[PDB]
Amino acid sequence: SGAIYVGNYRVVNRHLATHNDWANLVWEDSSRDLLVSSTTAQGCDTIARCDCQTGVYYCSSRRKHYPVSFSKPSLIFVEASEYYPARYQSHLMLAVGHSEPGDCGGILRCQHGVVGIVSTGGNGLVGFADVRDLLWLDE
Ligand SMILES: Cn1ncc2ccc(CN3C[C@H](C(N)=O)CCC3=O)cc21
Ligand SMILES: [Zn+2]
Repeated sequence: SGAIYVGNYRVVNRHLATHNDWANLVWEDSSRDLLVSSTTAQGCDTIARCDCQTGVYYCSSRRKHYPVSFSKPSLIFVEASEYYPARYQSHLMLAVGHSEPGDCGGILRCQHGVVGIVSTGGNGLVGFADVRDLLWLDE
């Protein structure tokens, strides 16, 4: 689990969105595993606006943060789960590192701020849903 709080927005994995997230829906994209809902309180997370390929992510299944190199956001084939059939997930970045399904929502951050959240994995590769292109999160 995990979320990003910026301005009057909450960014979560679409497959983990609650009834309250769907009742206050701003934007969602099944192909990216992202959903953004509105909040009453102001969030103070900083979103990165960059092309970094190195950062640190939080892994809840290890209670640890790991430094990784990661690919640029791209269209990657993702195997079926209980939440989606097999499909291409867009704006996804991979890194060599540990993750389990319950790690979704862990934040990946670079020197400039929040880059994305854990969304996919397996075989020693962790995948992050990028949020750096969502320029509207900041206004
Ligand atoms: C984060 N992670 N680490 C290992 C692993 C193994 C399997 C999965 C399967 N999966 C992928 C889904 C998607 N984004 O298409 C989101 C929900 C989900 O359980 C995720 C995994
Ligand atoms: Zn950066």
